[PDB]
Amino acid sequence: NAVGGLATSQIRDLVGNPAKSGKPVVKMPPYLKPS
Amino acid sequence: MTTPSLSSILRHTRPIFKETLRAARPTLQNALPNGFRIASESKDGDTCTVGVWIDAGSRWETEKNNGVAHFLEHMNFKGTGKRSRQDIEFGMEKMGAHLNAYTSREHTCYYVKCFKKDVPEAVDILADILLNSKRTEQDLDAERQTIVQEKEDVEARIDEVLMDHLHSAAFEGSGLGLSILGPLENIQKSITKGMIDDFVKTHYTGPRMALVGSGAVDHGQLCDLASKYFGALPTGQPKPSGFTRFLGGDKRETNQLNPLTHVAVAFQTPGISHPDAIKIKVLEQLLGSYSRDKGEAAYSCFARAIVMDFYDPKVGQFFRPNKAGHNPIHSLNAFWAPYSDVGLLGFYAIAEPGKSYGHEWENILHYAMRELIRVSRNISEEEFERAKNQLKLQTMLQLDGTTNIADDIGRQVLSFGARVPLASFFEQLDAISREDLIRVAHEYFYDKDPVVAVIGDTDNVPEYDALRAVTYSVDL
Amino acid sequence: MNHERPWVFLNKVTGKWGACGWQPFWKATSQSLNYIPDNFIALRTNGSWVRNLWQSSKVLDRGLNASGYPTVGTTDWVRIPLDAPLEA
Amino acid sequence: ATTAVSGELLTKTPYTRPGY
Amino acid sequence: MNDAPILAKLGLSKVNTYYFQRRKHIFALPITIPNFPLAALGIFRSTDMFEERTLERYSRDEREKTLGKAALLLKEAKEKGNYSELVRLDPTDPRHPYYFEHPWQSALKMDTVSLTPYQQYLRWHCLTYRAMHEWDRQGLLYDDLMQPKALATDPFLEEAILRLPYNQRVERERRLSRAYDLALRREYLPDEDCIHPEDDVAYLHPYYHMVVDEHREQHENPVDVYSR
Repeated sequence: NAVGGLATSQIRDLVGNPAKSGKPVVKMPPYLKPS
Repeated sequence: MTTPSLSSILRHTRPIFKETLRAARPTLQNALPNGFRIASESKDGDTCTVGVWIDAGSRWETEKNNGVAHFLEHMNFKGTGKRSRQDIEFGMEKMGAHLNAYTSREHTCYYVKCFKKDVPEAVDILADILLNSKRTEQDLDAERQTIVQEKEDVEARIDEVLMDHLHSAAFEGSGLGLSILGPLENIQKSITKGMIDDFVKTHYTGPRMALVGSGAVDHGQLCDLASKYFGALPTGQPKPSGFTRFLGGDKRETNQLNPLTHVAVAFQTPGISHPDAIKIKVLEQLLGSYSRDKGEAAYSCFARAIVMDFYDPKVGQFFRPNKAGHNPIHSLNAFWAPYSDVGLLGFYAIAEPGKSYGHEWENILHYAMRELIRVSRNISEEEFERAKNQLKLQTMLQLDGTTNIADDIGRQVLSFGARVPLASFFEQLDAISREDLIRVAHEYFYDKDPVVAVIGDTDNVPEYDALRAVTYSVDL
Repeated sequence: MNHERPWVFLNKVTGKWGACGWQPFWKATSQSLNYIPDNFIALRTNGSWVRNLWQSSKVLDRGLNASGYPTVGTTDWVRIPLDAPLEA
Repeated sequence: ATTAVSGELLTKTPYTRPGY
Repeated sequence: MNDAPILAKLGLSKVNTYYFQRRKHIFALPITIPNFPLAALGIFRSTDMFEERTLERYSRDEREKTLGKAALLLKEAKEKGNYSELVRLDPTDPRHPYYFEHPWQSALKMDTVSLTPYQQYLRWHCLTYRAMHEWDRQGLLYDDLMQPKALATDPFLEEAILRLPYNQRVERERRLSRAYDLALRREYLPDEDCIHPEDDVAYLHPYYHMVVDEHREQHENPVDVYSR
């Protein structure tokens, strides 16, 4: 598991996967609900 | 500007083209009785690229499993019967290497760069993931969101979206005109383990796979490993041979808030294995490329014709001068996208949208189509020589590094059946006649239906009908 | 003129081979005294394809596993080039 | 399709389009 | 009407103002051409009860209604302290003081016990006359067909469109482009996509009315009699 003394996988899971911020959600007026 | 320009008075010295031809070691090739191919090019060094090239892209999907190829690529890395994902990553890390998977419309490849001492282990891992990988539903359900994020990310690349538009417009009704990742609704709900298993069974066969080695590698060792691991692949049914019809037309996305407009115009050409392949390559290099940093220093009749109208004072007898404020062209590039059946040869122009209801794009496309007609009618010997020399250099520029050499070997093995020696290729490049090039240009450009893709302010880009009326001239 | 170099058709299921190539031809008329025709079937070559065919005949007739060669359309014929002698 | 005063959307009453 | 309970507690009528419409004048002045001469006088009038009737907004009753609803909102804000929220309601919210409803948005679930026979005829007419024009089969709302003109433009209308939120503006434009594409072939949407009358919301009339009032504001508080 440790590659040269480093738990790289663990580090990856803590460093290599930042969260991605997507488009803001638009609140739908009730009269636009019908498809 | 009180400083004189002596360049207008001086006699300048012209450099001439003189090629360098270093003899590379020949590309050895063998084939198991199963049909699986093994290609290798060895060179002195300490590192080697070893990979598997597969001849099954997204070209073989019917909109019911679109994107299944990419799903399979993501699923191969989630663990096999013997190893797990953690074990595969640990093996790669111990080797100090990365395992790269690339998926295109008609090719996929899994390759590893390593030292010559890790070749057997790399081949073992490649065979393990390709053949023995278990693709369960749970993992299939755990990758849907990552693939959705990848879809949303690749949708933000303007060049990729433009080429997807061009292919969707050109090839409608066949998998060659579908996006690699596929519809979002397919990513989230439709693609299933059954579809993935069918795709793998149908398209991962012996005669459609090659093991490529480049760099400090041993061909005999590669052959032994290939027999050990890849000798059991089935001799499945042959690659589908259908008719992919080209549909002239247009795909235009309107986004007036974009800072630049991208316009690609392409024409139908024969496949990559057609004898006209070299002539089409020479045509592509004849149209050339142009970047804004060059200014008026455009080396081709094509780009130059499109650029000098933004430097011309345009003084006339009965009309006021109309000189453009500045050159709006960001870039012009001639491209050829070939496929075993068909091809798309054309140009790709990026320029500012300009004043609303202006004439910039009208002029750009006017002169582009005029130059296409002109080259269809007559080509000069000096520009013919320039195009051939540039094709030589461009072909050589793509072979930088073991990974690039291996990619070239694999693509040529999958397409032509064997790698063409560069000298042999060059032998066919000095035998091209200007008349033959003119005939090829006239066959596919003059009075033909193009396919247009537009992204940006479509308020100023001419519509298809007008563009269809400028592929011919009254004088002829 | 520039056409393909001569090749060898080989049919798998029947297991039968044969050379082939493109033969130019023109309307017959007077000849030229000072000209011995060049290599026209294999253009720009020293005409080694005859030697390669002669050497490879024993290999092909004996039975060759040519599954690593491209096919011709949807038929059972595959093309073997005669650029270099065939040993397999 | 507009919300009530409470803010919840009610169910549309049955409706047959008038005939010719 | 969804607004009716509020109108119930302010001492107003729960019935649409589409009813109660009446003719108060003989001559229609200023005389407008290109009507034919007698028609230019306006003695005999032809109406289909779907006119705009914008000039009837200049009334004390409508202002009293608007200010009653606004006072309700302000009282709630004082009690709770959510002033911001209560002044940023979408005009399609029944609590918005400028809430407007098309006659057919409540014709199917109307009381119908207090209606005169003429008003019952008006209700049936509203439903059937809506059905005749077939803008519900084009995937379109009635307010989508309120469009400005290049010349003699309806000023209020243009402003009424710029006050729309961005998403509602884009949806309006997309619906209009889809209706254009359909009209090329004189095609309609699938029968299951027909617009229910209660879904035919008047999303632009509140903005139209607000603009009309704001434009009349300066007229009634002049700086001087001879002032621009």
